[PDB]
Amino acid sequence: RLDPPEAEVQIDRLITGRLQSLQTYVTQQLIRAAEIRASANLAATKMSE
Amino acid sequence: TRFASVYAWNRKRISNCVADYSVLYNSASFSTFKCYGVSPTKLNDLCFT
Repeated sequence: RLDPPEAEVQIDRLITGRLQSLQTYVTQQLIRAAEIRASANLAATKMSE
Repeated sequence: TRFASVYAWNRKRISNCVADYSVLYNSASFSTFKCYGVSPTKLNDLCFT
């Protein structure tokens, strides 16, 4: 519907929004994945003893 | 030839056709040609409600 000189401020309003939605997911996954490694060691020392 | 005053402006209606704005984009005495919301060069590619 628009022209490349004009359809350039309506794409930068989408890119900066869609990019600050992946890093939040990655950060939360990183924080969560360090709680299973704290049980995979208890379950390993509960087997040798 | 006959035109009405601004205090009693009237409207019209346009129905199914195939109408081209290329002829409307020819040179004339139009002092102002300003459309905001749609590029004035891609107007001959889409169907309008």
